[PDB]
Amino acid sequence: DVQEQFEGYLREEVDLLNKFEDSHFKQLEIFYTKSQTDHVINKDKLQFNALPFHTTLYKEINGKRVRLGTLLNWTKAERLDTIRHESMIKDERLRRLIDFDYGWIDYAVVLQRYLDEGNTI
Amino acid sequence: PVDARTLQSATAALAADTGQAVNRAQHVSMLTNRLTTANAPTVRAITVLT
Amino acid sequence: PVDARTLQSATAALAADTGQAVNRAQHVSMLTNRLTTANAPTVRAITVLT
Amino acid sequence: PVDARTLQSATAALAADTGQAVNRAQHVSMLTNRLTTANAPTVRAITVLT
Amino acid sequence: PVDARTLQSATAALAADTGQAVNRAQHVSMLTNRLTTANAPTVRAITVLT
Amino acid sequence: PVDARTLQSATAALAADTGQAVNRAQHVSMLTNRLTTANAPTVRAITVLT
Amino acid sequence: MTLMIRYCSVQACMTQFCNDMKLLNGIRAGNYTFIPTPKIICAYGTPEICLRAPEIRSFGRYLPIDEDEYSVLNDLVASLSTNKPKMDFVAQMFEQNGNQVHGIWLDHFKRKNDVNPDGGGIHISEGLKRLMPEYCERHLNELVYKTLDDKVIRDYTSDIIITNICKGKLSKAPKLAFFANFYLSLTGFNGVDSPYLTADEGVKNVHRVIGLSYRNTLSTSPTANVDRILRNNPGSAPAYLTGNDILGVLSDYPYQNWRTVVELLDITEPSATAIIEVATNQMHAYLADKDLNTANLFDNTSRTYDISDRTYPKFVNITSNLSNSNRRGFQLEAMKHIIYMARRGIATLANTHPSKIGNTVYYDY
Amino acid sequence: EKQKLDKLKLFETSPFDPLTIKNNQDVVDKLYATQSSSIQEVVPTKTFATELQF
Amino acid sequence: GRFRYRSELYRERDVNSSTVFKTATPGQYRVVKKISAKLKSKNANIVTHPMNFINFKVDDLDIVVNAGSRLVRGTRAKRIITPNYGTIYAASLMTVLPAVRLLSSRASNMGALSTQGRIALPHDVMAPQLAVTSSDDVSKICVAKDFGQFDTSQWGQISKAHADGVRSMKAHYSMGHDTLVDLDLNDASFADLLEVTAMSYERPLKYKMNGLVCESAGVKSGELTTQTRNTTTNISHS
Repeated sequence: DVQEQFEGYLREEVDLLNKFEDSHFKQLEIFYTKSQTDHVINKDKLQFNALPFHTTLYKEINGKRVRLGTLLNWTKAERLDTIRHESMIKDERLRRLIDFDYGWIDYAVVLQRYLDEGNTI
Repeated sequence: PVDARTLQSATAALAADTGQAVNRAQHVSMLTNRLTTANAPTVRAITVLT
Repeated sequence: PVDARTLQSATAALAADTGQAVNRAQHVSMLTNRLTTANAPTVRAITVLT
Repeated sequence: PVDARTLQSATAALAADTGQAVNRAQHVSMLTNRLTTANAPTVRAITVLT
Repeated sequence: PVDARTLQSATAALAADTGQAVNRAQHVSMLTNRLTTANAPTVRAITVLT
Repeated sequence: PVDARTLQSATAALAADTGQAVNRAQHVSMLTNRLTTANAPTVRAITVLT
Repeated sequence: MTLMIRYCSVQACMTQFCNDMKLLNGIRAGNYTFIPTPKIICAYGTPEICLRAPEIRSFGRYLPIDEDEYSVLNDLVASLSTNKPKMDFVAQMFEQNGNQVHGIWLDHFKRKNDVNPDGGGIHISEGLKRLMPEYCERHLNELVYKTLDDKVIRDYTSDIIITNICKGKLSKAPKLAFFANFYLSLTGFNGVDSPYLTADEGVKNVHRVIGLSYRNTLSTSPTANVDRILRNNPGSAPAYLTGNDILGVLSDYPYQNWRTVVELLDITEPSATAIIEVATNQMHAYLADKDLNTANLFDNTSRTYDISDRTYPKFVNITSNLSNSNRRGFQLEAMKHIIYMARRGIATLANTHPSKIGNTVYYDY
Repeated sequence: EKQKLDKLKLFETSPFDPLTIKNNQDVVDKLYATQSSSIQEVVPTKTFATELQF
Repeated sequence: GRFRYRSELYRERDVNSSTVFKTATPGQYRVVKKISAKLKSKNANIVTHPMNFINFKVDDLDIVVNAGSRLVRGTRAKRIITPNYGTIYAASLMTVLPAVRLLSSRASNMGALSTQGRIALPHDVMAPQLAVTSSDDVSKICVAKDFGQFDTSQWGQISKAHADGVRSMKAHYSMGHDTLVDLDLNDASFADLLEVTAMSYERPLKYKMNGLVCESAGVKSGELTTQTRNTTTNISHS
């Protein structure tokens, strides 16, 4: 009955792979906003513009669709102010961090939640 | 229920017994190119009936 | 009309009787490599005419 | 303890004395394909006991 | 002026008669690999001059 | 100083006479495998000393 | 992988690896960015791995992924890497700057074996024409221009990837060299307990089931063997020829004509016969790793395992008559299943045929 | 469950195994196309070789 | 040169007269990148300029070569890499490389206290020690030695000893000169190459980086030669 155990272990491997991919997509859903469109690689026709800031590229094969990945168009950066922006940053300490280099913006707003938790360093 | 030797093993034994090569066409290849065990139970039942 | 039967079975026997090798030059392959059935209806009518 | 010698030196002579083809199937392949040294210490212990 | 006749017809006949094999090595390969018609006009005229 | 002539011509003559094949194991391969001319000058000196 | 052999378990190392994957920059081109699916690990071209057994490379093929899903993943990963930008860069550099090789290397690399370049009239492929002496000079220039590395080639590669992906053009993945389903049965232990006390439980279990490897018994890559043969006999083959190029051009042609090939590469007999023997016995290793650049892969944990001729008879049962290269390839294929099973402390024997094909019939040997 | 049964019956419906299929295919692939025209006139075609060996 | 390629990926705003050009196609642009770089790698320099590697003048023993710096993980001392000059490199390839290749090659059925045996997989390399440290037998002892700052010890007498050991092989090669002379690599007798390698071994060599120039008379950290000299010194010590 070793063969059946081997087959079950491979099936568990497939389940783990699916869970791992889903977790990766869910985690990337917070750094950039929720995916706005599902663009089919072959069926749909797009002219490389009018594509939203975050798109999920899928491919269709034999009546089924698979998840190729994610596309980010940096021209439509306005969506990113939904999650990170200078407007929400209020505490005087992080303004200088924002001015030094904008790259910290995300972390900055995260820090503010800690500051809005009442705890001060 | 039956216990049978693998068809591939017997084919290997026969190929070694004769001279069987994949480069050159031979009669042993014709013999061993259509060995099917799919209808074995039917022939077994026919043998018992005979 | 004629019965459409492939020449695969006949040509397999020809390769078996006279050993045909993939890596060797033989006279038998000269016959097989130029077996064309394209002009069969013309030859058929000639046979009737004769 | 015993010396460590690759089987290729001895197998090369066996292949040359007979005729070994990478495509044909012969009896020499059957002998060489199943050459195992994994159980050497056990057989060596058997030889001394005998 | 001279006609254009390919050497493929004659070379195939030579290969068939000598049993040329791609894997093996024979003397018939030492003749076909040196078959060059580059200097035919020179040897053609030397034939006439003799 | 010595001349530098490639032994490809000699090898081809040896290969054709023995009918050496890529896919078999022959004694000619073992002679051919280990034709090392790296230690030639030392052997040349030994020959003169004798 | 090298972490897992020392102080790190599969749970911790795999969590670290997943978090490392989640933060990768992604393909950036122009003002667009592509983040491909993380399921490219199991695809061909990347190390095909199962998460619970990461040591076994190229094991993702046997997983019960859907055939269409696996096919599309293979095309995706194949398209993720292209060689067109480097060729274009080299071609334009050659057209703009001209020849760069010295005349001494031009005259030294000349045909010496006195063999017709036309060959036996056989089909001279692109690689053979690249490596043949009469066309050496251009080839040499390419090497010079393959030396130069700059941002622009990888920006162009990213742009090509983006355009090809979005337009719907997926590169067709190359076929797999070896693939066979092996059916397992129970058997006994062979190995000895692992001196690696700190290592993870799976690796120690594998050491207990199969055993530990040694430098004498460790397998050697075919490219290294061809390089050793070429270096030990200078003057027999042109100096520019490397083991990788000869192995590739041999893998393109059928073996029946291999000898003719080594005659067109101007390889003298001592190197020629040895190269032919190495290709005959060790083509499986080259074909298995043909599509993956293993320059950055030093699988220490995979190397610690004893996968050699000493453990093949006790764990693999192949009865069919096959050539040495195919036999060794299928032996590694079976060893993959053996290692995956042995990671859990169960010793198994692989066979090429199921034990019970029918509810009535039972097979042996 | 039917797919596993079909794959298993494939083993018994023919005397070959994927190992032997690969071994046989390693012999005739690219063999006919590589040779010259004259030799091509005196060797079997690839489809012919596959028909003979299978 | 200038590398040009067609991109359908940028935007209209990004179009500037320097890099990206608006083309006939409404959405397709042409991006050019101006490159000017030196082929500093060993192989490209070998093919392009071999006269530097082949021809050797005495003065090349006095010229300076750029050094490299490699930081290491941890707080260990920074490593300095001092490559040899091209002519000296060719001489080392001709003469000293066989010794290194023989040292690196260890095969089965050889004694432990052999030239190859004395000098990857941690368990196999440390196997004798692993067996000794777990054994009822107490006669066997493990002794471990680490040598540091031995370059000062490498300075002076033992560098000349290495040079003399290399020179000792010149008695087997006939043609030779009393002193160092300018030579052609493919015409020079092996004695001249051995003598030039000995001079490179024993003479101090000059290296520069960050505007600092220093001379070394010890191991010199020359590639393909450190391992042999260090292991010979350690063997003598033992």
